[PDB]
Amino acid sequence: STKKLSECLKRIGDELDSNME
Amino acid sequence: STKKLSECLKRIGDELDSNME
Amino acid sequence: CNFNNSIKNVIVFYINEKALIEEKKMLSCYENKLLNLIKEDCENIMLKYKPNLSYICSLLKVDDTSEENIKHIKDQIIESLENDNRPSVKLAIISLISMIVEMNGYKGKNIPMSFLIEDIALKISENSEDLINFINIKNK
Amino acid sequence: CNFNNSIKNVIVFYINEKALIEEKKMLSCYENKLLNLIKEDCENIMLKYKPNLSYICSLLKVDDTSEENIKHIKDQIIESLENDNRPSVKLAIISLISMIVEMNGYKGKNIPMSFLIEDIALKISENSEDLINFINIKNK
Ligand code: NA
Ligand code: NA
Ligand code: NA
Ligand code: NA
Repeated sequence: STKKLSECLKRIGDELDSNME
Repeated sequence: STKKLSECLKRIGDELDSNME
Repeated sequence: CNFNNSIKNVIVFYINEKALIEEKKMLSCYENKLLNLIKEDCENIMLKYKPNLSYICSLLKVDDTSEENIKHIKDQIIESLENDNRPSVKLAIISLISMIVEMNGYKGKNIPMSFLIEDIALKISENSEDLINFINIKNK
Repeated sequence: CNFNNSIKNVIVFYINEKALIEEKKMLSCYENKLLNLIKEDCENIMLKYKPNLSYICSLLKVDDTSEENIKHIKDQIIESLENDNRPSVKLAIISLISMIVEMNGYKGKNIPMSFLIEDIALKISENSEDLINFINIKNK
């Protein structure tokens, strides 16, 4: 589940990064 | 100084008790 | 590696603030009324007995925030409440701790202060009826 | 001997409230501005990524408040920030911890939560320039 947490956090980060634009 | 603390607290209590009336 | 404690302090405060908000919501209607009476009384005590409390703070050396001394303060307050557990004195101790936190601050980072708060609150809640009786009699 | 935990809870909250007020006063003008930006951003994150955060909370089993599990949560968050320390992820973690505290509450009585907050804030404050750069770029 350690990798499952990192995946969800990564997506949140990825989305925030792109919405930064 | 343990007794000095108790004395100051006691006076505060004594005053509050009488002001209760 | 390039740390910024202003960030750290803001984050600690922000999260602590979010927690206080939650704790307030979880207070029952009875607790809220109680909180209101305690605030009015202990702020009134702060006003009239500030010289008495300031003197106590001087005796306890509250300016000294070392772990060794914060524990000496707790033990002194706790033992004082044991030898004199009147509701009036319990309220003054609340006002006293309010003065201490306002003088040095408290972010929770100082765990010994957390113990002081918890243990004193527990002692003040002992023999509750005597304290409720004192408070309600005060509000007339 | 006739204890009343409603008294205890009110006193703990009252003193914690007095402390939060003091910590706020001690915030510098820069920290206040910072606090404002973090609040706006992390509440915005709470809105848009609530399903993502709720899922994280389910994965971490935040409903389980046992000491054993709160530590497992901290270690998971800390290690996650190590393997992915982007400012964006740091802000989501702030929002995440905000969700946790709002779900279970936090009076400071739970010392493991105090460690979680302190250590995460410290990690978020590392490589500060990357975080300040991200935040200010967000407010345009
Ligand atoms: Na004693
Ligand atoms: Na006792
Ligand atoms: Na790690
Ligand atoms: Na690190």
